Amino acid sequence: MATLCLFDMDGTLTAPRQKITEEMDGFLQKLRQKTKIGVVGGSDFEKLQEQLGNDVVEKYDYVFPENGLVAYKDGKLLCKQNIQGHLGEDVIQDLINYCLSYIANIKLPKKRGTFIEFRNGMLNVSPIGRSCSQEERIEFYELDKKEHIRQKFVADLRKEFAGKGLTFSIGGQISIDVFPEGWDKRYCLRHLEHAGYKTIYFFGDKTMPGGNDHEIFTDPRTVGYTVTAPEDTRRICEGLFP
Amino acid sequence: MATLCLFDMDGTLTAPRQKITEEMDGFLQKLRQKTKIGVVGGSDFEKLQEQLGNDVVEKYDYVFPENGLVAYKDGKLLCKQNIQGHLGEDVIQDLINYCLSYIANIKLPKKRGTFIEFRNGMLNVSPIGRSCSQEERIEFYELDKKEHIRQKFVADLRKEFAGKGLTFSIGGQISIDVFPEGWDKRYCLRHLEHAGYKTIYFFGDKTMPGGNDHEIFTDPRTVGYTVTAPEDTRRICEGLFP
Ligand SMILES: [Cl-]
Ligand SMILES: [Mg+2]
Ligand SMILES: [Mg+2]
Ligand SMILES: [Mg+2]
Ligand SMILES: [Mg+2]
Ligand code: NA
Repeated sequence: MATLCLFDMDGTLTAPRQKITEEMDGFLQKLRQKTKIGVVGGSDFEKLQEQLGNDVVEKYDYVFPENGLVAYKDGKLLCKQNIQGHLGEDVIQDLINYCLSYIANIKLPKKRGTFIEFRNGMLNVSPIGRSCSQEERIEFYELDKKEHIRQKFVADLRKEFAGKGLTFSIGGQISIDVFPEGWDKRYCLRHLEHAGYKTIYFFGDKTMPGGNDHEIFTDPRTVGYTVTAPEDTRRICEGLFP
Repeated sequence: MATLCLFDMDGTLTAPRQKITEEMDGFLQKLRQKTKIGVVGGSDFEKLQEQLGNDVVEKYDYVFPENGLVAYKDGKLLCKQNIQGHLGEDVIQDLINYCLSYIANIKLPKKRGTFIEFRNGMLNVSPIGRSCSQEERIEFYELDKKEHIRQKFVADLRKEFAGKGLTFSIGGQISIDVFPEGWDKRYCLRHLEHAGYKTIYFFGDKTMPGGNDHEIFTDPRTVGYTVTAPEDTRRICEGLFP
């Protein structure tokens, strides 16, 4: 219990958007013997129960849903944080208002709804709306590649809100992610600083620079290990802890 | 000379957002020996299936999801319509653009997410955002009762879009409904015009002004009866159809 194996949820412990296989769930309780285990993902405590199980807080020594902004230690809640509590209501409104007014001046073939999805760890801004069909989603992506609308919107966002502690990125085919600096998976690491672990082994699939693991994989405080699929994840752990 | 009994769903055939009972499911099919039956509700066809059954189109002579904009008759799809097809993407965006700019200017205590929900038959525009917590809804509704934010907005919309054949009604505590004229429950009546039904009885539970049944209930093409629950719906039909 001097080590911690910090696993990522999708592409690592389960199949993307899927329920963990009973076998994998077995190996994680087998490894729990030699090291403390934990899960982190940009998924709320519910999706973590749909995929890992309602007893997720009991099957791990650390549960870090929403990249740790919501956190648990030893089955007992540790703390909770939100972008409204960090940035303040005023700045939250100044960002929303800028994005709303910006999206209103973009000429598209189609606009729909849910242009601003509010989450406790991030705002998901889409010029078309996250309620668009799949055909309409593609239409925007293809046109985005040629016209570079999302890229221009990211640039204006970084200039408007310069030195406000925010990170803007292009996310997927139609959206733009907004979150305070360091609120990626690396936020879960602040709940482990004073626990003093010799090594925190992190495990994830998006180690690519531009992925949702890169920052925690490249972070000094972790020994990153890239995994292609849950079968790979259990392999590496078999050697590290024989 | 046939007759038709048109039923609202939530609060009239089923309990709110719940599954129909078998006594009501068997009552309606017993009743089909005396008159044709149909169901109309705001929900999409998928929620109608969940609550009334998977064989819904085989059990009701008429199924009118989304207030009839999707219509089914005798188990075969009649026709489908949507706001973007009646108004056009041109105007859909003119509406969405105005509401976004407007909302970006409303000074509120808090703003969150889902400021515009796109549905096939309407747009739900909320200054605060329809993804806010209870305690947030109430905070806004209280302020709304004191500064009339939604009413000022409704009045500005009616002027900006007068002549485009739209209707701006206040809904719930935080939202403003936007739909083409006639696109309430009365819309389904068009599919029953040339049927020649001697009498079209209607049953609903929110028949007062503001309820989603008031328009179809007061429409002269219908003989309306107000119900309190599926048990009352039964009672009235036993009298009308001995
Ligand atoms: Cl929105
Ligand atoms: Mg992943
Ligand atoms: Mg590292
Ligand atoms: Mg109803
Ligand atoms: Mg009437
Ligand atoms: Na009236």
